[PDB]
Amino acid sequence: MAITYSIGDMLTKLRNASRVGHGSVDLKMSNMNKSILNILKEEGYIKDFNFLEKKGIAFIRVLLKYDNKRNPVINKIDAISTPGRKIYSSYRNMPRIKNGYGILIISSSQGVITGKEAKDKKIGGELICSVW
Amino acid sequence: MPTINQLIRKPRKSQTEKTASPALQNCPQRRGICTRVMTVTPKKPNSALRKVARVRLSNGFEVTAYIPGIGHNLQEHSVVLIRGGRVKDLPGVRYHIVRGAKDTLGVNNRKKGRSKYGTKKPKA
RNA sequence: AGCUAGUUGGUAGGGUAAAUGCCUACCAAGGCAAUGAUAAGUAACCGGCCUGAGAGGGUGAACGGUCACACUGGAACUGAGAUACGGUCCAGACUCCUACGGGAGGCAGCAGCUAAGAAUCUUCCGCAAUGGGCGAAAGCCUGACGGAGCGACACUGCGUGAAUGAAGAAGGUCGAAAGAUUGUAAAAUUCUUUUAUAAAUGAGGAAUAAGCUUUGUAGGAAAUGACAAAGUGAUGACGUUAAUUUAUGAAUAAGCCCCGGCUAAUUACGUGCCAGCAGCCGCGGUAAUACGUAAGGGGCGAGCGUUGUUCGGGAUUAUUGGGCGUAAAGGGUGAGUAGGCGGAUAUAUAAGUCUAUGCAUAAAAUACCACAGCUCAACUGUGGACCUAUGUUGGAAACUAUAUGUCUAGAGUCUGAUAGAGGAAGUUAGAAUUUCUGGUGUAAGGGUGGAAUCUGUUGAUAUCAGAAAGAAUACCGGAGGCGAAGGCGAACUUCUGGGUCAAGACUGACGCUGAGUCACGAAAGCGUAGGGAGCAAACAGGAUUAGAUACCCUGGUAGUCUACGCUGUAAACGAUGCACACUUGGUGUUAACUAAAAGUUAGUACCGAAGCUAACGUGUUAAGUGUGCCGCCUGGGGAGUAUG
RNA sequence: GGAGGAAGGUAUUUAAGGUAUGUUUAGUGAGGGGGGUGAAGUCGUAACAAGGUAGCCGUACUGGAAAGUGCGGCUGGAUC
RNA sequence: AAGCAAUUAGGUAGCAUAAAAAUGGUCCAAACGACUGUUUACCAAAAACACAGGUCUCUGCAAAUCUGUAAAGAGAAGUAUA
RNA sequence: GGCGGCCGUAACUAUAACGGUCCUAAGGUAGCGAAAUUCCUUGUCGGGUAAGUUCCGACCCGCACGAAUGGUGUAACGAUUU
Repeated sequence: MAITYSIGDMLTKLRNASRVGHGSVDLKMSNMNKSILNILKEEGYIKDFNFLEKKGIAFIRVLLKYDNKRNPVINKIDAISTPGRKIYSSYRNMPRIKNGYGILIISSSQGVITGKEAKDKKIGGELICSVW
Repeated sequence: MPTINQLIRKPRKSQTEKTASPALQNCPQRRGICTRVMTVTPKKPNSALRKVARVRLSNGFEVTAYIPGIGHNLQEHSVVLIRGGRVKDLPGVRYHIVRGAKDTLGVNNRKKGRSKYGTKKPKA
């Protein structure tokens, strides 16, 4: 099967649905996927996400958010760390994505947290993805 | 991109630049004896008759060196100082004779760019 | 691509300040190696230096630390310390002195000579300061080190004047010979003296040592002495020191490269594809901004250019940060070892990661930031840090990793249904062709753009009947089907591989990719043994042509076919590796589910939206958005050659 | 008389030297082979148009030479 | 003396210790024949002959072939893989 | 069993890839070549030797090599020849 990304699969599905301009997208469900979508939700990139059922398997249905002119909120969403190339960073060397206009998402000792929260709590970890 | 695993197994190699002037043996310039002197016709579509010298160097190499400037007095057996520099016209000529060297002197009546042809300053 | 036979390990012993095949005697055959042994080539290493935004790349000058060597090759002695640069012994080469018996010598110490090279210094002063050796001390030694001289070799600073000064001197150059430009530049006037010369003044590197005076302490019967403290106390190679004050006066002082584009800077003469320039593109053949010389202009300046070498520009080895349909680049295809990577979820470990930028260690200098001292700078000194490298202490646990479980949606097994030139073996069939035999029958047949060779009066071709052999399977048959690929089409049986669908239960991540390796792999070719109708390299003849070692025609041997054993190459192509998660549609088609439509699923074709693409084109069977792993590319020729 | 003390003798190890066999590497060598530049000389016209026999790939044979042909494969092939 | 022996260690003796006799000379390159063999008894031992291997051709059995005027015999009490 | 001659021809000189012509059943391909074959000849050059008519490596002007009277090589073998 070599899924190789419970993370990149959802990222790619979300990216594709967002650019074609769908209303909702329907992802596999995991603790990290939930955490990431939660961070998106606070940051105002997605409207909401719900938990569901199909054939006894749980899904996450995410409500894509666009402006009134159908320009997506997500512009570019892309992975940094990667099974063949794992990228870790200290809390000082954390990149500020696009001069802060975007957000960085990392996995740290205290859970999956945004870059600003990682800086404010003085913790660092794996660089999951960058969204702007 | 090859995968990072591929780069680890078969690391990247940068190709090494190669000297244009191998007979100098990374010395700035060398000294030899003119085993022969002549003129040669260049490639197409140039015209002239360029003056060159077959020189046996102090390290045992043969080279063929151009003789810049107008006119010269290189006979046989004359010791010379070659430096780097390739003449595009001539095939196989890859070095220059230095004017003002041991047995070569400057070009007569040179007034612009004298130091490139080894001529003393004409007193004003 | 195999290496090692004191080689690997063991038991004793030799020896060492000390462990060990370090060495020896026996006992085993072991040890290392495609996770690179061994071998060859190259090289002292590091702090650092150069370059660069950084990551990196190149590099190991000076200075500091370690190592090795002191003519080449060994050996031991003395000694706390040497397998000893100016100690000893032996062998070898070289040099020198001999009375011929024999001896003496090692500048990779400081200078210096010869040779070599493009290329590098004085056969100098002093132990005043610092450091070291000996001594109670005075003191002695110190080519370490302090200084001087030499070289524009690099770095840094200063000067060669400064202020007034014409519609604007002479000349030079360009011009129509109005005038421009050199140009306030010069000249002239005024001012100044860093530098130059002379004189005067003149800090600091210096501390005092011995000795002497005095106080106090330990000691003691006590001085001499020792220690702690105060004072006195000769001493500078540099050195005519740094710096300072007057005296004379514009006095002592600029060159080099370039001017077509890259690249800041144009005109005039001479030359005429000659002479020459050039880093690249390229200029010169009678009007050269590119050659040569002048006039102007630009750059830098006691320097300016050239050459050699390194980095950068090069994202042109791309981790940061590149690709493989047609530009160089996807292996012919598959199965799999090592390796890499991998669903959901619980607990534990804390290797990775993160943190207290805890705590240490990363000598000094250098590198970064301030503050200081040389008239400033270079240079020098005192503090302060930024990284990131290792070790360690206490924590965090998401992710990777480790150990033990749980789940089913991935992947498999079982059940049912179903399509198919999938493969191998063994049988059978007909059409057509050729040959042979037997009839009918006569002069042509055959072939081309046109002919001829050839075949035929020994009965051709044509036609009828019979027999034999070989190879290949029209129609079905295609915008099909199956297989990993090559490939697979007359019919039947046997043996046998794979795929697809489903609530239809079971296992519970059992997976993806895959360097070596293995298997398969069109056609041609090779070995052995058969077979040989037709077709057909080589070859023969006839034509075309100047010629025809070809295209065309008539013949024709291998081969084409079968069995077994090799070869492993193709435009082996979709010129597009495999796998998974996603991303509008239109028109056909195959199979299945559904009675069938109608739709779905799994394929298979055409067109096409967005996107992508250098363009062509691609476009749910991506060349779109993401990743896992493997293969491969780094200008062309030489060259897929030479050699192994 | 220890002291085998110290010379001397003997023995092991060993440098240099000598002998033998393989092995790595740098010059040279009659002659031969292809490659590049100079030749614009000689012979032929293979490829680029349907290049005048469509082209090309693998293999085999043959020919002064470019090449020709047999077998299989490809379109990266006009025209209809 | 050790050791089962082969050998190992020490000592002794000589110019010489497989001490006598018996008991390979070796290396490099070329020509011819592959090779072991056979041949001119009595001047030629070889590069000649033979050889395994290869090709052509004959032979359907009262076979081809050979010896004889014949019968007959061999081929063969074999059968084209002969 | 057989497997040819003559003549002319290139940025010196040389040769002749090429062309013409006569004749034949067809005119020697691969490979080899002063050879167990080469008369001229001790051809020419290189190696070996102080000096090499022999020997080895080539050149091709093969009097008069040549493909089962086999051609060119070949590990091993030889009371063979050098």
